[PDB]
Amino acid sequence: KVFGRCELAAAMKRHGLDNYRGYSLGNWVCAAKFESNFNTQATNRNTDGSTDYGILQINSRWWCNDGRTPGSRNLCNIPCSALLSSDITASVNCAKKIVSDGNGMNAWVAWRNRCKGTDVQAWIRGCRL
Ligand SMILES: [Cl-]
Ligand SMILES: [Cl-]
Ligand SMILES: [Cl-]
Ligand code: NA
Repeated sequence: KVFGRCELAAAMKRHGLDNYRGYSLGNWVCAAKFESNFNTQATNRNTDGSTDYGILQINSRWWCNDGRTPGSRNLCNIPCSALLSSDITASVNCAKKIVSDGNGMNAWVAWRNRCKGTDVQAWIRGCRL
Protein backbone atom coordinates (compact mmCIF):
# COMPACT_ATOMS: atom_id res chain seq x y z
CA LYS A 1 0.00 0.00 0.00
CA VAL A 2 1.19 3.49 -0.76
CA PHE A 3 -0.28 5.89 1.87
CA GLY A 4 -1.22 9.43 1.37
CA ARG A 5 0.52 11.90 3.67
CA CYS A 6 -2.50 12.78 5.76
CA GLU A 7 -3.75 9.15 5.62
CA LEU A 8 -0.46 7.99 7.15
CA ALA A 9 -0.57 10.74 9.76
CA ALA A 10 -4.01 9.63 10.79
CA ALA A 11 -2.99 5.96 10.99
CA MET A 12 0.09 6.78 13.07
CA LYS A 13 -1.87 9.03 15.43
CA ARG A 14 -4.55 6.40 15.97
CA HIS A 15 -1.82 3.86 16.89
CA GLY A 16 -0.36 6.18 19.48
CA LEU A 17 2.74 7.50 17.68
CA ASP A 18 2.02 11.18 18.07
CA ASN A 19 4.32 12.47 20.73
CA TYR A 20 5.60 8.99 21.52
CA ARG A 21 8.85 9.38 23.45
CA GLY A 22 8.43 13.12 22.75
CA TYR A 23 8.43 12.96 19.03
CA SER A 24 5.61 14.97 17.40
CA LEU A 25 3.62 13.35 14.62
CA GLY A 26 5.42 15.29 11.90
CA ASN A 27 8.74 13.58 12.86
CA TRP A 28 7.24 10.21 12.17
CA VAL A 29 5.63 11.25 8.90
CA CYS A 30 8.87 12.91 7.79
CA ALA A 31 10.73 9.66 8.68
CA ALA A 32 8.27 7.54 6.74
CA LYS A 33 8.53 9.81 3.69
CA PHE A 34 12.24 9.52 3.43
CA GLU A 35 12.58 5.91 4.44
CA SER A 36 9.86 4.36 2.17
CA ASN A 37 8.01 7.17 0.29
CA PHE A 38 4.99 6.00 2.25
CA ASN A 39 5.06 2.51 0.65
CA THR A 40 4.39 -0.36 3.07
CA GLN A 41 6.11 -2.83 0.67
CA ALA A 42 9.48 -0.99 0.58
CA THR A 43 12.56 -3.13 1.10
CA ASN A 44 16.30 -2.17 0.99
CA ARG A 45 19.29 -4.51 1.34
CA ASN A 46 22.08 -3.20 3.54
CA THR A 47 25.82 -3.75 3.00
CA ASP A 48 25.96 -6.02 6.04
CA GLY A 49 23.41 -8.37 4.47
CA SER A 50 20.53 -7.33 6.72
CA THR A 51 17.40 -5.87 5.11
CA ASP A 52 15.12 -2.95 5.99
CA TYR A 53 11.38 -3.51 5.72
CA GLY A 54 8.20 -1.40 5.48
CA ILE A 55 7.02 2.14 5.94
CA LEU A 56 9.74 2.83 8.51
CA GLN A 57 12.45 0.57 7.08
CA ILE A 58 12.91 -1.56 10.16
CA ASN A 59 16.06 -3.63 10.06
CA SER A 60 16.46 -7.36 10.36
CA ARG A 61 19.83 -7.02 12.18
CA TRP A 62 17.92 -6.41 15.49
CA TRP A 63 14.19 -6.15 15.13
CA CYS A 64 12.45 -8.76 12.95
CA ASN A 65 13.26 -12.25 11.64
CA ASP A 66 13.82 -12.83 7.89
CA GLY A 67 15.77 -16.12 8.20
CA ARG A 68 18.74 -14.67 6.28
CA THR A 69 20.61 -12.27 8.59
CA PRO A 70 23.28 -14.30 10.42
CA GLY A 71 23.80 -13.51 14.03
CA SER A 72 20.78 -11.17 14.12
CA ARG A 73 18.05 -10.70 16.71
CA ASN A 74 14.23 -10.43 16.43
CA LEU A 75 13.48 -8.04 19.30
CA CYS A 76 9.98 -7.16 17.98
CA ASN A 77 9.17 -10.87 17.85
CA ILE A 78 7.84 -10.68 14.28
CA PRO A 79 8.62 -11.98 10.88
CA CYS A 80 10.00 -9.12 8.82
CA SER A 81 7.19 -9.77 6.29
CA ALA A 82 4.63 -8.42 8.85
CA LEU A 83 6.35 -5.06 8.40
CA LEU A 84 5.14 -5.06 4.75
CA SER A 85 1.44 -5.26 5.46
CA SER A 86 -1.07 -2.59 4.35
CA ASP A 87 -2.01 -2.40 8.10
CA ILE A 88 0.74 -0.50 9.98
CA THR A 89 0.16 -1.98 13.45
CA ALA A 90 3.26 -4.16 13.45
CA SER A 91 5.49 -1.33 12.05
CA VAL A 92 4.24 1.08 14.74
CA ASN A 93 4.55 -1.33 17.63
CA CYS A 94 8.13 -2.18 16.57
CA ALA A 95 8.99 1.57 16.05
CA LYS A 96 7.89 2.13 19.62
CA LYS A 97 10.51 -0.35 20.83
CA ILE A 98 13.15 1.05 18.53
CA VAL A 99 12.70 4.73 19.61
CA SER A 100 12.74 3.59 23.24
CA ASP A 101 16.22 1.87 22.79
CA GLY A 102 18.28 4.98 23.95
CA ASN A 103 19.01 7.00 20.79
CA GLY A 104 15.50 8.20 20.11
CA MET A 105 14.78 8.75 16.41
CA ASN A 106 18.48 8.83 15.57
CA ALA A 107 17.97 5.06 15.09
CA TRP A 108 16.66 6.15 11.66
CA VAL A 109 19.65 7.62 9.85
CA ALA A 110 17.38 9.38 7.33
CA TRP A 111 15.48 10.99 10.16
CA ARG A 112 18.75 12.28 11.55
CA ASN A 113 19.95 13.53 8.12
CA ARG A 114 16.68 14.77 6.61
CA CYS A 115 14.10 15.54 9.32
CA LYS A 116 15.93 16.34 12.54
CA GLY A 117 15.74 20.07 13.31
CA THR A 118 13.56 20.87 10.30
CA ASP A 119 10.05 22.25 10.27
CA VAL A 120 8.52 18.80 10.69
CA GLN A 121 5.01 20.23 11.37
CA ALA A 122 4.74 20.90 7.61
CA TRP A 123 4.32 17.15 7.18
CA ILE A 124 0.93 17.24 8.95
CA ARG A 125 -0.16 20.71 7.69
CA GLY A 126 -3.68 20.66 6.31
CA CYS A 127 -4.49 17.22 7.72
CA ARG A 128 -7.78 16.81 9.48
CA LEU A 129 -6.53 15.16 12.69
CL1 LIG B 1 4.55 17.90 14.15
CL1 LIG C 1 18.15 -14.70 10.50
CL1 LIG D 1 14.92 11.42 22.62
NA1 NA E 1 16.78 -10.81 12.52
